[PDB]
Amino acid sequence: KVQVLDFIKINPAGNITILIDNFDIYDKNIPKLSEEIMKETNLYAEQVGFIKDSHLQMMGGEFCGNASRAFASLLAFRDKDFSKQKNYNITCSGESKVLDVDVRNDGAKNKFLAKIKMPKFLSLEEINVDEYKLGLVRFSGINHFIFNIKENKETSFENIIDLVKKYLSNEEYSAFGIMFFDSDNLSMKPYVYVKEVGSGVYENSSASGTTALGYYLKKCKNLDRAKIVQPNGWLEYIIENDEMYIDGPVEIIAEGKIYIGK
Amino acid sequence: KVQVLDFIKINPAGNITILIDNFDIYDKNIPKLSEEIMKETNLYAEQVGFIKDSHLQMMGGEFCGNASRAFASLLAFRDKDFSKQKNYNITCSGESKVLDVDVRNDAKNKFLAKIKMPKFLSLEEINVDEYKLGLVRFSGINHFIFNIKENKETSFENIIDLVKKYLSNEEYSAFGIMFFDSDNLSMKPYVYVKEVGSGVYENSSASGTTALGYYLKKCKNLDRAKIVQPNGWLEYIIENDEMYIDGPVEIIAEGKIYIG
Repeated sequence: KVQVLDFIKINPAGNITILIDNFDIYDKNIPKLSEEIMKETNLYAEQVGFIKDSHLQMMGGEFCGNASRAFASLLAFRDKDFSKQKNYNITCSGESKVLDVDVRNDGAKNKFLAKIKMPKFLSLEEINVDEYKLGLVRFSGINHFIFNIKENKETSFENIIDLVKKYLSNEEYSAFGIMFFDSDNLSMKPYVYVKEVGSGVYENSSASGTTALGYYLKKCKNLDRAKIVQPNGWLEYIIENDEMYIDGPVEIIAEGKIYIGK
Repeated sequence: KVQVLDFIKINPAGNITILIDNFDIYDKNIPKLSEEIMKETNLYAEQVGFIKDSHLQMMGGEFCGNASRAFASLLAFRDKDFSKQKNYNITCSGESKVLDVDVRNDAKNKFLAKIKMPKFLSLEEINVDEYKLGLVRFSGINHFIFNIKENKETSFENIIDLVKKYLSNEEYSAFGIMFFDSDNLSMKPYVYVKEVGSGVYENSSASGTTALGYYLKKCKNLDRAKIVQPNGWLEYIIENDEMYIDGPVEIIAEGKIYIG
């Protein structure tokens, strides 16, 4: 049997997102479904969501700032009343608060700029393990470590990953991120690890990571706003009225039907 | 039936230690016995350790720099070859490495004992809520550092409830909070054990004094300082990438104790 699903492919700052539509968000087939979708042998993406009215049910039931930005940019794309700017109220899995996204046109009708209010950090640390100084911005769900390659000495990105892993060996964590940060170019190579899957992936973008880097830059350099270049995209962290926002580009790539093997 | 044990009550920097001599260090009743000895209705102590030939076995198999300092000062007290200084190589539970203690005279029952202390795993500076806390993490304990003067007005209990919140997601056996006064270079060591669900403001803490020493080496580049504690004082000394604790030890009493 062949399953046909409405899809929208989107590039939110490089974190490619497939947004399935007109589907049951509670379907237990969501995880395996999104798994086959994301393959390079299929509609290749880095995140998969499931739209319904104004709610975004991610594949993992978690909150994603980029997939939420992609979603809000779809409403504008599909809203006949949208002109050049509009605020779109949306809800997202893993976030009880209603998210008000400021969606602006970025030139074309498929290009957008989406500013979303990102969760607040629980704590901000500066750990000194081994011979390296590392940042840490603990969140509800993700621990985001920072690594100023410049301030630190020579090392493989792998070494800093095994060092952070050994650091959390006594800490019940489900996933951590490490932001290998270059201060000369304000660039950042986000990395993420998960225990359940037991692997690591270098991502093209990271809304939450950019938030972490922003928190660590406001404490260490008093930068309230800046654009963070990332592998295949860029984001901008914004601290206004003691609150964190992420702004960045969003491009509607494709629209149509996908054929999955049940 | 009543147990008769030989005891030496000592005052290591205020961390009252009863050392029980001529006893099976492998006895499984040691826990209960120590519990009963430490009561204020009995001999009274903050730590209890049992002694074989140059070996010191804590009640909980832990390492205690102060109790080990007391043990070394006892050997000097009972050694007629001891003068203004002698080095005694002792061992302590929870620490395989042999420990060279520099025991000196301070009276015949007053001493000064310098012992090498465990190395830290990582040093940090958390910024949770609106507080800046230091955190030195050792093997088995995590010593927080709360600079009262550099932080804002707060209750001690507040910082305790806060630190607990920080470790909610972390698996730990116990944590100490070194409430630090930068002006007088004094601190009020506190210690919580989730394994026993209770907190105690100690008269002194050796491990805590190393934590603050590590924290003061990174922040102010201080190698050695005297840290006054509620009822005692210890001196941390960092030399050649090693941590030491010096301080006063007084032999209080010798004799026999009776336990049922």
